[PDB]
Amino acid sequence: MLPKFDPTNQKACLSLLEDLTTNVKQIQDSVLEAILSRNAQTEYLRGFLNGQVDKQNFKKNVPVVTYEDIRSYIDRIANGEPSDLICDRPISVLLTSSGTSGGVPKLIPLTTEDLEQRISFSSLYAPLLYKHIDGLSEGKSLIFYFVTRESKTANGLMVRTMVTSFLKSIKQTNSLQVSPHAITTCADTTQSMYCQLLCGLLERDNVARLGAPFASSFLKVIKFLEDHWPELCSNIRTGRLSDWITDATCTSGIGKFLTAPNPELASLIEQECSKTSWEAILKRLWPKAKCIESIITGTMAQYIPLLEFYSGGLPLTSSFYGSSECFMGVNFNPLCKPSDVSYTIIPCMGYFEFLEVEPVVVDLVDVKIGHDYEPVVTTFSGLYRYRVGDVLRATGFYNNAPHFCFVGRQKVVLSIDMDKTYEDDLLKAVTNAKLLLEPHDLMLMDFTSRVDSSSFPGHYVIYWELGSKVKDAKFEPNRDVMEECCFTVEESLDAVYRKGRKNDKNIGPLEIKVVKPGAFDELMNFFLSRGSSVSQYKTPRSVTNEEALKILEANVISEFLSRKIPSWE
Ligand SMILES: O=C(O)COc1ccc(Cl)cc1Cl
Ligand SMILES: O=C(O)COc1ccc(Cl)cc1Cl
Repeated sequence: MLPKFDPTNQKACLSLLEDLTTNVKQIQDSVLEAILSRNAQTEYLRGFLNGQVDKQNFKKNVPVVTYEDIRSYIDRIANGEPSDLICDRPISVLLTSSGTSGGVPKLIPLTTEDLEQRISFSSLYAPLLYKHIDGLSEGKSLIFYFVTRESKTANGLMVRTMVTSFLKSIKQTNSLQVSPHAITTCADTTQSMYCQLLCGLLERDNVARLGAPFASSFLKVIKFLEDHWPELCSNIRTGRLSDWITDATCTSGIGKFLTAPNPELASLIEQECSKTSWEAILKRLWPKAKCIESIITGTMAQYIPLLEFYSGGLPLTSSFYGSSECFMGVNFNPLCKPSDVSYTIIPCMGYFEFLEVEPVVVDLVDVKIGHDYEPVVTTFSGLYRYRVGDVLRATGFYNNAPHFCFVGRQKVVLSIDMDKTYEDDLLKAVTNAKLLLEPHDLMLMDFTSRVDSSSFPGHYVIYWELGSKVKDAKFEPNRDVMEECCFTVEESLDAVYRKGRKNDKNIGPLEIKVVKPGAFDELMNFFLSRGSSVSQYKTPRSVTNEEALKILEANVISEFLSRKIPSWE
């Protein structure tokens, strides 16, 4: 647990963060003893430990598990069995996660104490942000987030996202500009995005930070602005909400900010939105914002160049490393280069072990710099030695606390037969290849992929949506550069792929298909119409569903094949 502290006392908060990252071994051992002692009579723990609370019996007798191994406990609680199947405290909500098992979202128990500890630690960490980001304390955080539905279990437990649970709790015991639909559901995402942007624009002079779950989340906001800014501004000029907004939360709530006709504010926003280039639009619309906070690591690293284009120099920050299962780390250097983000594990948030990636698990303090690990977390909400499914690389120490860079999920995205191409390798390959377009004033906006086993020999298909700065005439890549892009992806894949191409002969030439602009919004709307969470949506890096494939296939303009065979010993 975390000690009592004054969140208004910035020096006391920073001094506590130093303590927390210095006494790492002692805090970890304290956390473990507390979890094992308090949960000793749960059905889950007693079956393995029979009352022991010492670390060595823990390591010997408690198995390392995945969500698949423990799902039955969660389902039984969802059906009405008591929280003490897994936890000595009541389960207050189930969290719907991104990442599945299988093929639905994981449902993760959360206790009220765990939730308040996470909120507590967030207020412990904000003074560091304020110390690093001048002016951040001077205004509000405009957070682009909304929820379109929620549910409850058979026994009546609420099912929510972690963000909603986080916001709802700090709201119930208090600086944030958050949409009326971050907590209260609205099925119409058009109404919810409209009201949230209207509020954000009305409050633009009070906004010190922009936030969203992911880097790509901002592109959906910007796309909506491109289509609807004149109507938004018209509402600001007249002080009158457009009458097609029927959602009761927006219509009853909007009067708080839409207080009177404001022609001058409307004209200011129109002046920015009517410019040809939307470069720096985010800073121009929110000129007092001090940073843009979202996940920019892993798959989201792909959107950094485009988000920086819209950012006008606002630093892109990624402050937090966490999951439904556990809040895990923070960035002690929030203004670092987005490519240099590392997260320091916070020892009081759980007991953290690490599985070497390449059966061998080490304690947090025994991690090896430069080696890859999957976190194995033991928590205060009924998870014990639970595999989180991320791969982190240990990069150093903040005081005595290891810090890690996010490598990726552990996920095969493409496989013709014995080739198993992982998401992190495909991402690095596409990163290498898309660089070749920079001399031609072209940018890769998004991509996905599929295995084409139709014919003779199977091969990878990568779908590329391209854009540029010229809105005046057609843009198009020459075939020579596209063909070298194909090769550069291939040369970046692993030895099994490359041996397949050069030696084995069972893998054919990689293919890049350029899709028309808007292809990846059509793809997204396809998944949304089938129940995907809007706020948790990420472009999947490969697609198998036949209706999504048919969507990508009829957006295809040009196709290109690698003309060179990749190298391999
Ligand atoms: O750790 C995480 O996964 C994200 O946590 C948060 C941090 C800050 C704010 Cl404002 C909201 C949330 Cl959900
Ligand atoms: O921006 C902020 O205020 C804190 O970070 C977040 C807040 C809300 C959401 Cl959804 C995602 C992120 Cl990364």
